[PDB]
Amino acid sequence: TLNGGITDMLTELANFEKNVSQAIHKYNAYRKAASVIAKYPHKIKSGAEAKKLPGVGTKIAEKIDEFLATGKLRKLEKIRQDDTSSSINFLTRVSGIGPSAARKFVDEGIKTLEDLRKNEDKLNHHQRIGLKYFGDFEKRIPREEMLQMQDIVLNEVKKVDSEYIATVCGSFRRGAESSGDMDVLLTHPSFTSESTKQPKLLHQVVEQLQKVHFITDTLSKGETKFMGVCQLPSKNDEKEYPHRRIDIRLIPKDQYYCGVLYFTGSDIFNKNMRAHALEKGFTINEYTIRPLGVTGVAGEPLPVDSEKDIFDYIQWKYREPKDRSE
DNA sequence: CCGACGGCGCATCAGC
DNA sequence: GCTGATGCGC
DNA sequence: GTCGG
Ligand SMILES: Nc1ncnc2c1ncn2[C@H]1C[C@H](O)[C@@H](COP(=O)(O)CP(=O)(O)OP(=O)(O)O)O1
Ligand SMILES: [Mn+2]
Ligand SMILES: [Mn+2]
Ligand SMILES: [Mn+2]
Ligand SMILES: [Mn+2]
Ligand SMILES: [Mn+2]
Ligand SMILES: [Mn+2]
Ligand SMILES: [Mn+2]
Ligand code: NA
Ligand code: NA
Ligand code: NA
Ligand code: NA
Ligand code: NA
Ligand code: NA
Repeated sequence: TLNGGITDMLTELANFEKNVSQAIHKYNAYRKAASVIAKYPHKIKSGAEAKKLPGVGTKIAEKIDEFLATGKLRKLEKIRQDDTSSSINFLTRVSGIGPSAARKFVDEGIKTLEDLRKNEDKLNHHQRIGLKYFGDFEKRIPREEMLQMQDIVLNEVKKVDSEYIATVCGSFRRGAESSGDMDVLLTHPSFTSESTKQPKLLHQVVEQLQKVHFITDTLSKGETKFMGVCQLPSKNDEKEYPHRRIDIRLIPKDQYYCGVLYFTGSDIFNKNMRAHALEKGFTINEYTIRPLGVTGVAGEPLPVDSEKDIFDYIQWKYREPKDRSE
């Protein structure tokens, strides 16, 4: 990280616009600048130098000038000191508490962990779990633990049915040394863009994972998407492992590669690829890649049998997962 | 200069 | 009791 | 906040 100082500043500014100002587009503007700067191979020595990069405009070049000259940013100091900004920023660290709830609680005097505890009755099931594992969720997951988790999921899935295919994606697939969570992409021959809805395809797998006490809690659960909490088995007398966030998505089999691309990310990568795909006349989502008509109507789903196929369609140089960390 | 910047599955609950 | 509205996360 | 239109 030749420009870690600057990108950290841009990221903190982004979380502020998202959590406090509730301006999702400023949030995204800051992350775009941070991302583009993180890819720049030279140590930025001024705002004008950074200004050349797409995503970095007048205001960010100015903020960059102050940071290099002073080593800090006045705007961020004010933010850090402000009681409301700081409280809301802290509360959003709880899974289940977004910008709205955080602002709502603070206006009522609930601004700290203790307060959430005191007013637990006011929290919904998701927020209560988030409070319960506040520390655990902020811990990173060592890749070694991820592998152990990967073995258990594929194995338990296999038990339900040998034709299920579970693929760990997200940062893990990108080869990360550690991950914030575990993202599982699931498929089965019986569920395709046609099929006719197969009831409990995800339920069975979720159910099994709960059976062996791997999944300890549920945040959300439907026919195609599961968000929960899981935990590696604890030897016997040793220290329990930290509880971990787990997301599982069941997608149609014939849409596997678009799904793998999407769920492998990174998020910014997805944003980039989709915008680029539009420049080339295509429209991509997590399920398909379609050409855009002369008028604007999206055509039919094009065939895809590898991630590389998608890169080919948009004339982009294929990039291995480890290179999609933008 | 102004306005697009992605869109959706799931849970909750205000308004009736 | 129901559902349209909104939040949340990704 | 930024950039293309
Ligand atoms: N807002 C968004 N728009 C488009 N795509 C988005 C997205 N948020 C997440 N994604 C996609 C790409 C991520 O690799 C993938 C996993 O989503 P994720 O939130 O688990 C983050 P990950 O990249 O796994 O790193 P880590 O911090 O969890 O270890 O989901
Ligand atoms: Mn150069
Ligand atoms: Mn405020
Ligand atoms: Mn207090
Ligand atoms: Mn992840
Ligand atoms: Mn995830
Ligand atoms: Mn492009
Ligand atoms: Mn403007
Ligand atoms: Na620029
Ligand atoms: Na205070
Ligand atoms: Na949160
Ligand atoms: Na995360
Ligand atoms: Na009521
Ligand atoms: Na409804």
